[PDB]
Amino acid sequence: SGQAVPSDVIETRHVVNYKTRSESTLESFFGRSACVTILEVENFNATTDAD
Amino acid sequence: GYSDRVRQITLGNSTITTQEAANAVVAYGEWPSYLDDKEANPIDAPTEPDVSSNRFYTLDSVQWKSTSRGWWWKLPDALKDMGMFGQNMYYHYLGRSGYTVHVQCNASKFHQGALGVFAIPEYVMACNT
Ligand SMILES: [Ca+2]
Ligand SMILES: [Ca+2]
Ligand code: NA
Repeated sequence: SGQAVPSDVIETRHVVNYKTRSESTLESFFGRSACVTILEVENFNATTDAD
Repeated sequence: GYSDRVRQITLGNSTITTQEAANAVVAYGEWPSYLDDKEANPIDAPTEPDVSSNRFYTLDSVQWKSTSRGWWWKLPDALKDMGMFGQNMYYHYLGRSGYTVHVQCNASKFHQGALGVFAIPEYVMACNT
């Protein structure tokens, strides 16, 4: 892939970057309970095979 | 010899004198300064126009009458058409600035009146509908 960064092609000031990629680690990306299905069940006096 | 009433301010090619001042305010006790590397955001090398733009610009005067209710300006809006400051402002997406504001109103020892002069951060005003 292309590798160049801004300092390679413009005049840049110094900027200290304190920001982190914490929320895009795999654990962070997947760290959610997600609904994967909805099941149905009932309780009544069933008199047919279907019921 | 030196006095709270007598002051000179020089910025760039411009100087103000006053002989009837009342000290000076430094808002929130903090003098303006350039943006430190540890607080910076855009990464391009900034333009710092220095004396071309950091100088006294005098606005059109207004008239105080017994019936006047007051005046407002916004900043940097009030200076948007002022020399090289205006040019640097409009040629760039981003800008920051501090200010020395000098409000001038002389009269005589027989006149009376008092003006409140306020610098208000984020001076959001009501609409008229
Ligand atoms: Ca460079
Ligand atoms: Ca410069
Ligand atoms: Na860093």
